[PDB]
Amino acid sequence: NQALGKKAISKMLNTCYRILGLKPTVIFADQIMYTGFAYAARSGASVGI
Amino acid sequence: ARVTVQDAVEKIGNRFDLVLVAARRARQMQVGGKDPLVPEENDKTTVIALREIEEGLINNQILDVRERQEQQEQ
Repeated sequence: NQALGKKAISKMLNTCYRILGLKPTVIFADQIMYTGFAYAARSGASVGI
Repeated sequence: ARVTVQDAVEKIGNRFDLVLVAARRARQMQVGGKDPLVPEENDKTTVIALREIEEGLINNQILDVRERQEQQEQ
């Protein structure tokens, strides 16, 4: 429930490792990277003048 | 297939001795004169030995007593 600005996501990965384990956080990181790529493509972010 | 070996790490905890144990078991199952104690899923002997370690039926002590038993048999 935040903006997830490259610091909350790293914190969430650290908490997932410290609380759950190694396989769940590996799967979580893979899913995060998948969904980040997918929704970055969906958003269509672009830089203009 | 085993993506991560954390269960094998926690079965006997060194992250270093498990390499030796799994290498010994893989040698036993690869050079011959041994069959896997866990169902074989067409994967290589390395992960078969690792899965045997993870499921708890392969460790140093029982490997040594198996060596002794086959030594006394012959």
